[PDB]
Amino acid sequence: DIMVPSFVYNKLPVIHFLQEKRAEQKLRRVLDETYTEWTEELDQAHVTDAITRSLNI
Amino acid sequence: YKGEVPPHYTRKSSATIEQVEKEIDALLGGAEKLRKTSTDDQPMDKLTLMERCLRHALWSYHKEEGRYDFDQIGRWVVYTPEDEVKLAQLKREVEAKEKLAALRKR
Amino acid sequence: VGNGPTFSTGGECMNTCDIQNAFPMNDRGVRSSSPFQEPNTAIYDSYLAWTYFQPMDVHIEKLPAPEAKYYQRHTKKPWDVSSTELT
Amino acid sequence: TLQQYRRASQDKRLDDLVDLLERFKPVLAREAIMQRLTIKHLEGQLGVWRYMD
Amino acid sequence: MQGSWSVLKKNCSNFFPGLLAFAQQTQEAYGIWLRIYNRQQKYGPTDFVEQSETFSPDYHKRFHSQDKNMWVDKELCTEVSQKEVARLMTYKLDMWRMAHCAGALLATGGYAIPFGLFWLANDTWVPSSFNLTGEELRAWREAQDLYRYRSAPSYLTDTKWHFDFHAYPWNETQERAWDDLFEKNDVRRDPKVVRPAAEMYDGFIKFELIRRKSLRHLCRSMNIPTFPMLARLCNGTRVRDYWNLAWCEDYMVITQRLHESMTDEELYDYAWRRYLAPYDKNLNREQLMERVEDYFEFLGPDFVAHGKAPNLVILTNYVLGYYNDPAYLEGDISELDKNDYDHLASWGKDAFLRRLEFENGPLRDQVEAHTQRLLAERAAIAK
Ligand SMILES: CCCCCCCCCCCCCCCCCC(=O)OC[C@H](COP(=O)([O-])OCC(O)COP(=O)([O-])OC[C@@H](COC(=O)CCCCCCCCCCCCCCCCC)OC(=O)CCCCCCCCCCCCCCCCC)OC(=O)CCCCCCCCCCCCCCCCC
Ligand SMILES: CCCCCCCCCCCCCCCCCC(=O)OC[C@H](COP(=O)([O-])OCC(O)COP(=O)([O-])OC[C@@H](COC(=O)CCCCCCCCCCCCCCCCC)OC(=O)CCCCCCCCCCCCCCCCC)OC(=O)CCCCCCCCCCCCCCCCC
Ligand SMILES: CCCCCCCCCCCCCCCCCC(=O)OC[C@H](COP(=O)([O-])OCC(O)COP(=O)([O-])OC[C@@H](COC(=O)CCCCCCCCCCCCCCCCC)OC(=O)CCCCCCCCCCCCCCCCC)OC(=O)CCCCCCCCCCCCCCCCC
Ligand SMILES: CCCCCCCCCCCCCCCCCC(=O)OC[C@H](COP(=O)([O-])OCC(O)COP(=O)([O-])OC[C@@H](COC(=O)CCCCCCCCCCCCCCCCC)OC(=O)CCCCCCCCCCCCCCCCC)OC(=O)CCCCCCCCCCCCCCCCC
Ligand SMILES: CCCCCCCCCCCCCCCCCC(=O)OC[C@H](COP(=O)([O-])OCC(O)COP(=O)([O-])OC[C@@H](COC(=O)CCCCCCCCCCCCCCCCC)OC(=O)CCCCCCCCCCCCCCCCC)OC(=O)CCCCCCCCCCCCCCCCC
Ligand SMILES: CCCCCCCCCCCCO[C@@H]1O[C@H](CO)[C@@H](O[C@H]2O[C@H](CO)[C@@H](O)[C@H](O)[C@H]2O)[C@H](O)[C@H]1O
Repeated sequence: DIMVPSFVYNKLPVIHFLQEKRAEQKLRRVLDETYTEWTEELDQAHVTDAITRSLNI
Repeated sequence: YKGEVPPHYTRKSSATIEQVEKEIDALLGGAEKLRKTSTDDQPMDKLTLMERCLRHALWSYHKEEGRYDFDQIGRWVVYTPEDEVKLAQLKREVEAKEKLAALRKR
Repeated sequence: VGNGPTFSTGGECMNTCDIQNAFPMNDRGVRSSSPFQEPNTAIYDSYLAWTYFQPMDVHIEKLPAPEAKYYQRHTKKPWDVSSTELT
Repeated sequence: TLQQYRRASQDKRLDDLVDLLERFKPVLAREAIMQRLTIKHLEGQLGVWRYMD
Repeated sequence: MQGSWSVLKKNCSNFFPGLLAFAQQTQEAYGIWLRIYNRQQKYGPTDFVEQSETFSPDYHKRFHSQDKNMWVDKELCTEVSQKEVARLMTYKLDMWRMAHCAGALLATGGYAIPFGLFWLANDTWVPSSFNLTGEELRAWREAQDLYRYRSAPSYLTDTKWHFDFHAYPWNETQERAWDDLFEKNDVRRDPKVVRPAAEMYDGFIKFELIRRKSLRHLCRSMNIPTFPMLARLCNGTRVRDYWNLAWCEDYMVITQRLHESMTDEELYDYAWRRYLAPYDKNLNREQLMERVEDYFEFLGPDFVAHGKAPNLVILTNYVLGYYNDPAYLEGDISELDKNDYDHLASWGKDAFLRRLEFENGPLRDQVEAHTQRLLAERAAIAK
């Protein structure tokens, strides 16, 4: 009725702070893993060159 | 050049891109009053981080699909000088193809 | 404003306690008496220094109510008794 | 042909975006809850039992 | 789970059939254990057979050592099948509880009868053989899962709090592993990220140095009876034997890929015996397979290569993390619009409260300025 309640009440602030920091860390890790992937596609000049060769030019 | 068509993938959930964009807009609209701007070098907020991640993914998907809206892509996807160079290279290519098609038609 | 109490301090000064970092600091440089943010926190100097927070009427931009799905967790167990019920 | 090639990756990206949205929503819910708790705390009408619950 | 009259009737009706089934299972499990023990004594390493002594560095108290006193029989499949091992493990649990009850009966003569009535009113400590139908078995499994939920969080908190209060990780990867190890079951933990915690805790505490209170909590979470607990080297031996059998079966399955061919119910039971899959979660085959693969990955390649599992304390914490449900939160957010100290409104504010409100209220700056100016004037006049 007296002791354990008081010590729990004393614990609350530090635990709240640490859990907030942990959530911020999770969000930071989520953001840090985001990279924009620039894809590379076959240049159409080679396609045009192959078209010309097929014409026997 | 590509090689083989990549192995088929089954979606875990069903949802359209338009629906996802609408949901994102709804989520970010309720926090507009709470959202506060700050200097670029200053630390970011939770709302700003969520907005950046969501918009980055959305616009990456759009650019892969074909909806080349450079105005928003340059904002929600550019974070590296290499990214800026790639965007500029892409921007020239799309405009060049559009001009070429128009004059080839004319 | 009401006369109600606030988060208990134990008669301690949070600017010098061993867990002071857990208490946010306001613009004036006075650490809060609680994990919450307090703008008008003060320190009084009796034989020992102690922190105080005076409740006041302040408006805060209230984020709209979320859905019950995203904050309710129905993991309750027969042995579980809530803090309100215990009180 | 290109669309067929860039299909599985697009579906995975869409699913990941949906999961990210569902992951972010609880954070906003917690933020709103903390806002309300702080509002009641500033009014001196917040009990520690309510805060813990 | 709390006792009830319906469960009492169920257990009373099935008491004698349950005893007969338990005796038959006892004969079968004695045969299986005879085979296993003969194989261990014949092909076991010298240290394992001779029971090498490992003493603590502080009080020189002997306890089982994971490396020496635990041995994985890679070639046990020739003599004993996986199903036989699972049967032996289940019978070991049931026999432990039955032995404790029988010891109580022998000790207290005929005065244990009302305590027996209490015992039969709850499925927590009755053998699985007392259930003769699917619904009864489901209720029994629910009771066991409830006990696991009741017990595991205390063990996890004990471990985490002790380590964090008395030590910190060395490097960032260890920090990430430690933080992600004790996440709630609602999120999926990556075994590769979490594995380094095993070595870190080996640096902190091994299975040979496990404290008696932590052991009691673990045994509670494993549905192992704890009264009379006695010295820590009895339930410790029980835990070692159970996990050695589990590791042998796991090696057999990994080598032979039995889990892929394993049926849904058998797969669920296999995960349950590893404390990975509660029955109340209604998991499907996909989730069970994911959890089992994560468990195998956590064991690591070294388990197959040499039969060496990671630190048993960390393994137990990792597996029991699936019973660490998120903290319950019930009630609409609108409840936050109420007030808690309305009953004090009639009392109002006294002189001291009015003074505090005046000094620290919105007029605080004006009061501070006036007070400081007055004090400065008085000091100047004094000088
Ligand atoms: C009539 C006189 C009465 C005297 C007073 C008694 C008062 C009560 C005290 C308790 C007495 C025992 C109660 C019955 C227990 C059941 C039998 C048993 O041991 O079960 C195995 C099991 C062994 O546990 P374990 O942790 O697995 O053992 C680890 C070993 O490494 C295991 O080794 P392993 O890994 O190699 O595996 C071996 C395993 C492999 O086998 C198997 O796997 C097959 C299964 C075998 C076991 C089956 C057990 C079945 C239990 C249920 C029985 C049915 C109950 C029905 C109830 C309802 C009835 C209507 O086989 C065994 O379990 C063998 C264990 C060794 C034998 C122990 C028995 C020794 C005493 C009997 C001989 C006495 C001779 C007297 C000669 C006199 C000369 C003058 O027993 C227990 O669960 C332990 C007992 C738990 C209660 C402890 C309570 C405190 C005890 C303090 C005693 C102090 C000394 C006495 C004075 C007290 C003063 C205060
Ligand atoms: C036919 C059947 C088949 C054959 C038989 C088979 C064998 C059967 C036997 C074996 C069975 C084993 C399994 C048993 C499981 C159930 C155990 C149990 O009791 O569970 C709690 C059980 C309920 O269990 P549950 O609801 O299922 O919940 C279980 C949960 O999992 C909760 O689980 P938990 O783990 O949280 O609960 C554990 C809890 C268990 O404890 C409890 O829960 C406490 C139970 C009692 C609570 C009483 C509260 C009410 C008090 C009322 C006071 C009087 C009121 C006014 C009356 C006015 C009347 C006119 O705590 C403990 O375990 C503590 C252990 C303490 C050990 C003590 C050792 C002392 C050693 C001494 C030192 C020695 C040192 C060495 C010295 C050496 C020197 C050389 O409690 C009850 O049912 C309460 C019964 C209350 C009866 C009425 C009050 C007492 C009446 C006394 C009448 C006296 C008449 C004569 C008077 C003469 C005057 C001259
Ligand atoms: C606000 C006021 C309210 C009222 C308050 C009332 C006043 C209280 C004031 C004082 C209170 C504190 C007293 C402390 C004393 C010192 C204790 C101490 O040093 O303990 C060290 C140490 C601590 O125990 P532990 O094993 O480390 O863990 C204890 C935890 O509680 C284990 O917890 P856990 O969570 O790890 O495990 C939970 C679960 C785990 O589940 C299991 O383990 C499965 C189920 C196991 C069933 C039991 C198996 C027993 C096996 C045999 C044990 C050895 C027997 C030795 C030979 C027999 C000696 C008599 O175990 C249970 O549920 C146990 C159920 C036991 C129910 C009985 C509790 C007592 C209720 C009263 C009944 C008797 C009333 C007599 C007086 C009235 C007569 C008219 O004790 C032991 O080593 C245990 C030795 C037990 C020996 C037998 C009992 C000897 C005492 C005399 C018995 C007389 C019987 C009379 C029958 C009727 C005659 C007419
Ligand atoms: C209602 C019933 C009432 C009953 C009352 C009787 C007492 C209670 C009965 C039993 C209660 C149940 C629980 C008992 C404790 C269980 C402990 C435990 O968990 O052990 C696990 C443990 C199993 O674990 P483990 O891994 O297999 O082996 C342990 C490891 O080695 C561990 O490795 P470690 O690294 O820890 O190695 C160290 C370990 C090594 O020790 C061991 O563990 C080995 C086993 C013990 C060996 C003990 C004998 C040593 C040699 C004695 C030589 C004496 C020569 C004298 C010559 C005289 C010539 C004139 O421990 C020691 O070094 C301790 C040595 C003993 C020191 C004794 C100091 C006494 C000082 C006396 C001061 C003065 C007294 C007053 C004045 C008297 C004179 C006027 O069990 C044992 O090893 C043996 C357990 C034996 C249990 C006690 C059996 C009781 C039998 C009672 C029969 C009589 C009944 C009378 C009834 C009367 C009417 C009611
Ligand atoms: C309602 C009330 C009614 C009246 C009640 C009257 C009460 C009388 C008050 C006086 C009693 C004082 C004794 C209290 C015992 C409880 C202490 C305790 O729980 O401490 C917790 C203590 C704290 O542990 P922790 O802090 O969690 O962890 C620290 C370590 O990590 C732990 O790690 P660890 O477990 O590895 O290390 C410990 C272990 C390490 O060592 C081992 O593992 C090796 C084991 C070696 C065993 C050697 C046995 C030698 C026996 C020789 C017999 C030869 C045969 C003789 C035959 C002819 C003569 C009969 O060594 C031991 O603990 C065993 C030491 C030797 C035990 C001897 C048997 C018990 C004697 C009790 C009576 C003492 C005199 C009383 C009168 C004077 C009082 C001032 O834990 C233990 O000690 C655990 C073991 C507890 C075993 C003793 C209790 C067994 C159950 C008793 C059954 C009989 C019940 C009779 C009921 C009577 C009712 C009237
Ligand atoms: C009241 C007491 C209750 C006791 C309950 C438990 C009883 C258990 C009995 C087990 C009997 C096992 O039987 C025993 O096994 C061992 C190990 O295979 C055999 O051991 C044999 O092979 C081993 C291994 O190569 C050799 O080290 C040993 O020299 C040789 O004898 C014994 O020859 C056999 O007799």
